Amino acid sequence: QTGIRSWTLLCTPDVTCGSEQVYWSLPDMMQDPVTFRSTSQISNFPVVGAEL
Amino acid sequence: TGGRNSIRYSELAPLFDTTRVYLVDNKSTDVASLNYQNDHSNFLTTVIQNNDY
Amino acid sequence: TGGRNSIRYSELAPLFDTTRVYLVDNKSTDVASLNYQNDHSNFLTTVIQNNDY
Repeated sequence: QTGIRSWTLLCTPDVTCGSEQVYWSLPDMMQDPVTFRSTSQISNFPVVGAEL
Repeated sequence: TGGRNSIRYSELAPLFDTTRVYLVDNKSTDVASLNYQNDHSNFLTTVIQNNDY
Repeated sequence: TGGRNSIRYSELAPLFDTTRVYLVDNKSTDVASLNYQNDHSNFLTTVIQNNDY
C-alpha cells in the first residue's frame, strides 16, 4: 500500500510495445463518416476503417 | 428503409444511411482532459472526431 | 420564395435563404499563392473561407 505496488502494475512483457491501431482514409471515394471534417490536410483525413 | 434514415451531426452534413462511430482510448486531445485518473478498462471517448472543437 | 432557396457548399451544410460571401484582398493564405504579381486593383480572392482547404 505504501510503495510501488500501488504506483504500478506487474504485466507480462509486450515485445510489440503497444499494439497501436492504424486507420484507413479513402477520402476521394468514401463518404466521410459523421463528424469528420472534409479536409485536404494529410494529417486529418476522414477515417473509413481502423485495423490493428 | 427508404423513408427517414438521416444521420445528422451539428451544423455539418446529412449522411443518410449507415456510418462509423469510433470508440478510441488513444485520442490525443481527451487523454489529458478526461481519463486522467482512469485506465483502459474504464474510460471516456470523444465520439465527435471533429478537430475544430 | 418558399420553394428551392438552397445554398449548398461542399460536404458542409445547407443554409437555406440568403448568406454572405466575402471578397477580401487581405486573406493570409492566398497573398502568397495568387496575387503575388498582382495589385489591389486587380486580384484573385478565395471565397471559400474554409480553413481546412
